[PDB]
Amino acid sequence: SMQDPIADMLTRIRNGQAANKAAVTMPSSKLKVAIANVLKEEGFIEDFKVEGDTKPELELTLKYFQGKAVVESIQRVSRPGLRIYKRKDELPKVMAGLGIAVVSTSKGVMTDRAARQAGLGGEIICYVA
Amino acid sequence: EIDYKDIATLKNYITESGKIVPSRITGTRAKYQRQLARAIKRARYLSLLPYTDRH
Amino acid sequence: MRHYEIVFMVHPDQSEQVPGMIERYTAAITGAEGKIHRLEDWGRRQLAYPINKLHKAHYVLMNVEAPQEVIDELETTFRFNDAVIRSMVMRTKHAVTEAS
Amino acid sequence: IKVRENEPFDVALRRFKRSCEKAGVLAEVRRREFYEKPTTERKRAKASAVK
Amino acid sequence: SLSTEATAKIVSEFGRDANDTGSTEVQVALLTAQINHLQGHFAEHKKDHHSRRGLLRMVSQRRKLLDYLKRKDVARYTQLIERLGLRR
RNA sequence: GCUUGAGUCUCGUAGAGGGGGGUAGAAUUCCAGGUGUAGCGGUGAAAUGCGUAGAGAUCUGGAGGAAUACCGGUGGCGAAGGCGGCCCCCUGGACGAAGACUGACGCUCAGGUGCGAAAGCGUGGGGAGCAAACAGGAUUAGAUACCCUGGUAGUCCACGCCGUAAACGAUGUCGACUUGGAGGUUGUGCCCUUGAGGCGUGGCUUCCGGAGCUAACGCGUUAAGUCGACCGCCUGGGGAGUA
Ligand SMILES: [Mg+2]
Ligand SMILES: [Mg+2]
Ligand SMILES: [Mg+2]
Ligand SMILES: [Mg+2]
Ligand SMILES: [Mg+2]
Ligand SMILES: [Mg+2]
Ligand SMILES: [Mg+2]
Ligand SMILES: [Mg+2]
Ligand SMILES: [Mg+2]
Ligand SMILES: [Mg+2]
Ligand SMILES: [Mg+2]
Ligand SMILES: [Mg+2]
Ligand SMILES: [Mg+2]
Ligand SMILES: [Mg+2]
Repeated sequence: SMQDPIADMLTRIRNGQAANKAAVTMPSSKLKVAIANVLKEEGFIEDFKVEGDTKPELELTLKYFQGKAVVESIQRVSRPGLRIYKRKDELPKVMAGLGIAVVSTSKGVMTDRAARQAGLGGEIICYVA
Repeated sequence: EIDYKDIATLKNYITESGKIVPSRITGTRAKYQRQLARAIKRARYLSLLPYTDRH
Repeated sequence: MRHYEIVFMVHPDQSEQVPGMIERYTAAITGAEGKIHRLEDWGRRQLAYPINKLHKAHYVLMNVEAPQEVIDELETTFRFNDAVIRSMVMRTKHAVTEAS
Repeated sequence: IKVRENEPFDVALRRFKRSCEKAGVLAEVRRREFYEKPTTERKRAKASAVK
Repeated sequence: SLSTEATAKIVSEFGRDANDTGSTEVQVALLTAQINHLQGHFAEHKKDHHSRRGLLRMVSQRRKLLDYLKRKDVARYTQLIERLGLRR
């Protein structure tokens, strides 16, 4: 039933945001991390944090610009039920460039901007603008 | 309440008629209005209290 | 071993068999190594309504700890026995003493 | 139900009858069975009695 | 719903020490135990349809836990059904 | 391999949850009798009906079946159906408090299986009241009705069929996330127990209401919001849930 953790992230964000909530926690995982990264790196959140050893715990800081939140739309794209895989030449580009698409390649979890540069393809985890 | 044998405490939870008295009058709690009835019933079966003012 | 409250009412004319009755039911319960945590020969008491015709009746309260077996036979002998015009073996939840 | 009412007063003084029986449980039992519809009937005795 | 006495005895009989309460093997026997008991309950009565649900439940459970063990340690598995007496 | 998902263990708590057996009081009908005397009963009004073989009314003693007033409550329990006197026996689930074991053993599920209101069917039983059918009396232009006097199946038990309901919250199951307010219910920690309490912390539930959603009505932390897993199902009305 907790069969898609990444959607639970994408959404814990999405909601917390719409609730002008500053913080946000959840159980962590290598995969969760690598994404929190791209989200920080590409600048949709302040910064992340994992507090614990036995039962690790991702913690994210939400950015808010004007009254609005910085994340206008976080949406899963692949998922358990129906997985997605674009090559390199068929990688998506969100909002015509603005915003981005997380994607996991054989060389780690990058953005579309990245993977295009990297010249390769992967599973398009989710979209974020 | 604590018991049916308490015909004493009991007799002030029924009308002249013998009819159990609503909780909305007694102000009794919930849990206890049940304990109460179930003990008045017991008292009634054991001829320790009338079902009726007919007797 | 389960406790029960228990209390029966003997017919007035058959009052005098109450001593032996208690004697009997006790030897019956203790017989199967069951304790007898209370006993109260309430004697002739007056009844709230008449029952079987006839008012007043001998009462006997009696809390006990005994197997669900001697409890059975008890319930039936209360039938076999005409002299007992009501009985009621009750709850349980640990012994009790004095009250009334 | 019952009234002693000893010496001084020929007034009935039985307003107790408007405290239980009468159109109480006697208008109730008087007719159509009901069965599950009292459920609905009493669901207005509270859809009202909320305020 | 199965005496503390007996329930304990079986933990003791199937798992490591008492306290190894949730050992696969032990649940299976703890259920098995109750299931079998219950046969006489539903012998008489039979119309007790509700309680019957709980019993079927018991078996859906055991059946699942048994399947799990088998995937783990088929050795522990075989021993178990010989020991309880089921599968035929 | 891990321990938080899920299980197991200890102790308790609430409960019309289920199955079996006993048992109570109030009423009705009926049988027998006391007293009593010409009406009762029924309607909108009537009549059929009942009463001088003494009715109804009243008192008493019986028999029988059916259902359990008050409690009783936007109270409670169950998966749905549905479950209300009281007691015992058998038994399912739920919940809470400690820690302890198992170590992903889970979620969903076509097919399959089980359950499943009332009516209905089969065999025996049972039968007070109610009541399709049917009979009589009225109403009405007509009255195969609504009303009245009767009343059979059935409504009751056992055993077995049937498998449907507006079987509805007309809202599939599970999981995570997202401002509040006033209750009801039911656990549990703490506090001069010094109050019939004070502050917490669970499960369940009723009423409002915010974002959000909605065609609108409305839903709104018990979602119809935000998201995922799986299943069922829809594709104009009639024809037809028929051939
Ligand atoms: Mg994963
Ligand atoms: Mg009678
Ligand atoms: Mg009589
Ligand atoms: Mg239980
Ligand atoms: Mg069936
Ligand atoms: Mg039927
Ligand atoms: Mg039949
Ligand atoms: Mg008729
Ligand atoms: Mg249908
Ligand atoms: Mg409904
Ligand atoms: Mg609220
Ligand atoms: Mg609302
Ligand atoms: Mg939803
Ligand atoms: Mg057809």
